[PDB]
Amino acid sequence: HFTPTPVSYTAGFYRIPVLGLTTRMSIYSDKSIHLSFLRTVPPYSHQSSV
Amino acid sequence: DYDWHVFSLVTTIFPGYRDFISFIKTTVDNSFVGWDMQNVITLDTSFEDAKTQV
Repeated sequence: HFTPTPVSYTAGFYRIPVLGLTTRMSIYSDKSIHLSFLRTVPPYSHQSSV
Repeated sequence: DYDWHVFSLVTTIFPGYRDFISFIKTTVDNSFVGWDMQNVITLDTSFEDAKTQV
């Protein structure tokens, strides 16, 4: 479920942007924790808009 | 304590501001003191002095 956390932590130590491709959990939108995470798929909390 | 019951609120888009705003609103709405909050001003980006000035 949460296998791209080590990469985001180690990279965001230096503020090197990280692009996610298939991870869709809602925790990665919290920019206080994951400082430099972008992704091309919307998370699990836009089905609310639908 | 110092009887400043009328205030405002100026917040940028720095992460973690929605929790601040929500907590302040609920705490104001659940007290007997009677806070007279006037404005909730949120800036969008680095102010151009064009729309944030108003």
